[PDB]
Amino acid sequence: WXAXCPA
Amino acid sequence: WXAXCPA
Amino acid sequence: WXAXCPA
Amino acid sequence: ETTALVCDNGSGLVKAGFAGDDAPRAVFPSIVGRPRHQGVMVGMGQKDSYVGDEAQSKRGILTLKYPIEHGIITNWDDMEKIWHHTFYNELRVAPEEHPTLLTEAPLNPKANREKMTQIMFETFNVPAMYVAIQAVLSLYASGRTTGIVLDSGDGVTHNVPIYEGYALPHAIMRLDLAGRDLTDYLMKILTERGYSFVTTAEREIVRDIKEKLCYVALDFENEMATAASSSSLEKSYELPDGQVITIGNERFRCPETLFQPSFIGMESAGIHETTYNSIMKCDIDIRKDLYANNVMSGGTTMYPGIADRMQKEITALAPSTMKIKIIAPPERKYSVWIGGSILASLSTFQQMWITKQEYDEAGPSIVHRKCF
Amino acid sequence: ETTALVCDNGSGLVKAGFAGDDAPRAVFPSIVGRPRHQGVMVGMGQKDSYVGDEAQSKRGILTLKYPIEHGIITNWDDMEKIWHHTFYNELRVAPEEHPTLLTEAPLNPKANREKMTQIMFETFNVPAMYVAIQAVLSLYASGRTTGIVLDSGDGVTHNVPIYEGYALPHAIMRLDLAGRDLTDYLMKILTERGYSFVTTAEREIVRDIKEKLCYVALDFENEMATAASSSSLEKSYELPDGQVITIGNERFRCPETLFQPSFIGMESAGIHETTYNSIMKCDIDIRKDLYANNVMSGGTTMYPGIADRMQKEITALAPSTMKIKIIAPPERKYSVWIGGSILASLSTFQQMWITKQEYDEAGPSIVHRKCF
Amino acid sequence: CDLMGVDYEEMAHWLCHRKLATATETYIKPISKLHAINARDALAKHIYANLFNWIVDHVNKALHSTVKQHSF
Ligand SMILES: Nc1ncnc2c1ncn2[C@@H]1O[C@H](COP(=O)(O)OP(=O)(O)O)[C@@H](O)[C@H]1O
Ligand SMILES: Nc1ncnc2c1ncn2[C@@H]1O[C@H](COP(=O)(O)OP(=O)(O)O)[C@@H](O)[C@H]1O
Ligand SMILES: [Mg+2]
Ligand SMILES: [Mg+2]
Repeated sequence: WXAXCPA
Repeated sequence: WXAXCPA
Repeated sequence: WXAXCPA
Repeated sequence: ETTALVCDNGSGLVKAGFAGDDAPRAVFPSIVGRPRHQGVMVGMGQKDSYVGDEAQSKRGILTLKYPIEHGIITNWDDMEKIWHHTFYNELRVAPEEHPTLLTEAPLNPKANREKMTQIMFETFNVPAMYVAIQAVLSLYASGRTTGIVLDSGDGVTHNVPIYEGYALPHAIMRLDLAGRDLTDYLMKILTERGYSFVTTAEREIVRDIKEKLCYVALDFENEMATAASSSSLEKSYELPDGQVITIGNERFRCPETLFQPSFIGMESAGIHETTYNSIMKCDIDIRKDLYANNVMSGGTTMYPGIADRMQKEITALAPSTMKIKIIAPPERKYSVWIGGSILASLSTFQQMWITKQEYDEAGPSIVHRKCF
Repeated sequence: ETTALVCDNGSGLVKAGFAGDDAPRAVFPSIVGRPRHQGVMVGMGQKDSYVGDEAQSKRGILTLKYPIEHGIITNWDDMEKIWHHTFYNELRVAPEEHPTLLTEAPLNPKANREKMTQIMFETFNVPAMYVAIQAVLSLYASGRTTGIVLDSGDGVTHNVPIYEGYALPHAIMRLDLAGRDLTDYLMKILTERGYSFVTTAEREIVRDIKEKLCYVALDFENEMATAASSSSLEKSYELPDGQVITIGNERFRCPETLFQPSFIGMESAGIHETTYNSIMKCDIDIRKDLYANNVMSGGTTMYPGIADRMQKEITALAPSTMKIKIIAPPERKYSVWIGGSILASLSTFQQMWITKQEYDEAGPSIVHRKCF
Repeated sequence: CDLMGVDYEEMAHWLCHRKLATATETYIKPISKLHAINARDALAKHIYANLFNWIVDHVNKALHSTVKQHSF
């Protein structure tokens, strides 16, 4: 992703 | 180890 | 060689 | 007519083929391999990077990257190689001829669709495009108009309630448990028995142990006692090199983390309580039809006994006058593609495509306008 | 085209010829003899020192030095005489005309290549040069791209795993058991039967007893019992002067030290356990292809029964579902030269040469830059 | 072999093996079925190309004249 998780 | 490596 | 063995 | 392509990027597998076919022409892992060792021979015909069944075949030499994780594309230069391989080598068709249909998990980043669109029109020059929510397609596949859909592949799981073709966006649940996190858990737990797996090329071994050996317990704590007391449950598997491993009470512990994400340290509830809470967010006139039409979809739902375990543990939550049915067709690993194959063949759909003439005027943001 | 020279310095033998030939023009021992007695006659045409087949012919008058031991060149003024003899007398070709290709055991001292390069450009004025790992060439010779190679000459033994032309440097094993240490053992053991050999000119006799009479037992302790109980195994050899010697259970004891280096007081494991451990250092996806393509190479692997003994004693270590094959072609004593002969003929290779224009800019250290 | 007047055992041996020789030593080495088929078909192509060049040399012998050719 961009914040919460790593993707 | 028992598989993935020698130990 | 240079150390361990003679060559 | 030029038939449209259906290309279910998913994660971990690419499924592609022509609309109106009943199964995809191309099913290969969405994986890009680059060689890590020094090449020593000369004239070998060295090749920069390998896609799919090649990277699986040569995997011992390679580092394997998945460009999509949790349904988000994280490396576009890999992904575009995967599409290039899909159109030109695997389907052997020029995508400039006829439209293309693509599938995405709900509620993921807005920019992912814009990039997919920009790549499809700019580089691949597709005449028209659309993107469709996977869980909607699973209903087209299972032949229904009213459903709640537990769609769970590699990367991502989500619930979408649909009543008579009206989706209920406020009730859409998304969860990031998936086959890849069952695999990484199976790696961290097999170590208990001394076996060890540290590289991607053997992450791909654990991924196939999970597929053959694992199964879901109808009730967890009694089978945990059983297989702690009698060894009769344990089964053995030959690794590629010829070593035999043996797996016992473990082989039901990894798929059961779908029902207890605490095992991998997530807060959230399992697939059963997220399914029930998604039904509870729906208004009360439709709950009986949602309880009847629970549809399993995607590969992570393939474990033996996941149907009966779901029906049990939702019946433990539902009001006892209701009736609970879990619809788990054997094709279900492909149902998102089958649904997109029928969707793309409908004559009514032909208006829906985003044509290049529209994109050239509005830019890639047109997706948010004309898609869901 | 100008064909390149291929000159496999090895140790103990020099093998040289033109690229694209199927066997070397020149095979002579890499040995320099100097006369030790007082020369008494006058006008004889005495000559300071002899190279190769001369020093073999006149050996009773000479002291014989090998300039290479354990694949390391230990006397450069001998070695340069050997190269001078190779180019000018034996091949009868001026090396200034066309490129030269040279072979080296892996993992040996870094300065050996720098000196070889410096001598080839400065004195012999070769237009271009390359140095190539012997065990890589044995695959070119045996017609394979995936292999593990037990290459064992005089001086040095090594295993190199290669998968589809990617070498696995972390798994390269080198061992200093060799034909010369089997020879010095055969000298120290023949003393049991009273025969004695103390000088180089008769070390060269023991070196040929070893070649004709010796063989490897399929199982050691039963043949040791047999030939201690029945004399039927013993065979006899005529020394140069006409004395007959007789050798019994001994003639299998010296080559069997390849499998038990304890006999000469080394710690390390034999060639079989180093082969298996080299496979074990390789990652588990490739081991089945390594187990199938075991390639014997170099002269010390010529003993009768070493193939069947290897296949036995590796099958004793490998997982029993695997299949173990030892590839021992009859040419194998020359396979490093044959491989270098084909390598140097590849049109793709012509870029690879270290040209003098590069060397004059980068200095002799360019080898580490542009070679393997 | 009955047609060409050759020993069956020589053709049967040499079709399936090939001979290496260094000046000191020579080895008879077996070859794969693939290499055996490539060898057989190369021998057939060589017999044909030579037969062609021979028929063309007899044509030339029938067409030549003894006078010294000044130009052509
Ligand atoms: N028969 C099976 N049983 C259990 N798990 C499976 C099975 N087949 C695939 N999987 C796992 O599920 C994931 C693949 O699901 P899939 O539906 O192909 O993903 P997507 O459709 O999102 O590309 C992988 O993690 C794989 O290991
Ligand atoms: N036919 C044979 N049988 C057994 N030992 C041999 C045979 N030929 C050579 N040797 C021994 O092996 C060594 C020569 O091996 P070789 O492969 O010629 O060395 P290199 O290739 O490094 O020059 C010598 O010690 C020689 O005594
Ligand atoms: Mg899926
Ligand atoms: Mg050698």
